[PDB]
Amino acid sequence: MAEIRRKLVIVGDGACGKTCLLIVNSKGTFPEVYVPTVFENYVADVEVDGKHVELALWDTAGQEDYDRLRPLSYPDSHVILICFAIDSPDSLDNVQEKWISEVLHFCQGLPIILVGCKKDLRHDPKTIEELHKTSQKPVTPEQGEEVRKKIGAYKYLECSARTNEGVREVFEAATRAALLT
Ligand SMILES: Nc1nc2c(ncn2[C@@H]2O[C@H](COP(=O)(O)OP(=O)(O)O)[C@@H](O)[C@H]2O)c(=O)[nH]1
Ligand SMILES: [Mg+2]
Repeated sequence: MAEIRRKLVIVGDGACGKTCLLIVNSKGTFPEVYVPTVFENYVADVEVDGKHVELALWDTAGQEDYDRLRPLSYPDSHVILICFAIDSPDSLDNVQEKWISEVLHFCQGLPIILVGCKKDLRHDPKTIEELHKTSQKPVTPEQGEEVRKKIGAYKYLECSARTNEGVREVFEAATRAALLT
């Protein structure tokens, strides 16, 4: 009749898992071989709280000219996902140092969901050994929440595209936030 439509943009450091998160949500299977730099614009059907919502998914990047093109993704958004990877504390530090200022510049007043990706790596032995070489460790859930509070984000959620853990909750949270906007 007239489906409810909302727009989502997802941003965050390169290789933090944005495109795979979109693919798993949309297509349902983790891509083991070919991953595009950005997912195709796609409209997701999200069932939340008894409503069918169409959520347009806008993927972004920074390599090449994608940084320059990124601002063209923000207009008329309803919800922003700022992502980092749990196996990369550097990518969490970039949330405050780079991403929040960008998002607030272009999307003042929109709800932001902070998303910790690659949850499956939190106890992964190779990840733990790699990070021990620079006296680092995986991001903890508390660390993610503390960043959420610092940036005024609407919610903090963790997920793993590889195991699919927490993916539905991400998009259900984002849709609920978008419906308020
Ligand atoms: N272990 C693990 N690896 C992931 C996950 N999501 C993405 N990857 C890997 O991380 C890399 C970057 O993923 P991608 O979605 O392209 O990151 P983007 O640059 O943020 O779009 C790829 O090698 C993926 O296979 C995840 O949930 N867990
Ligand atoms: Mg990508």
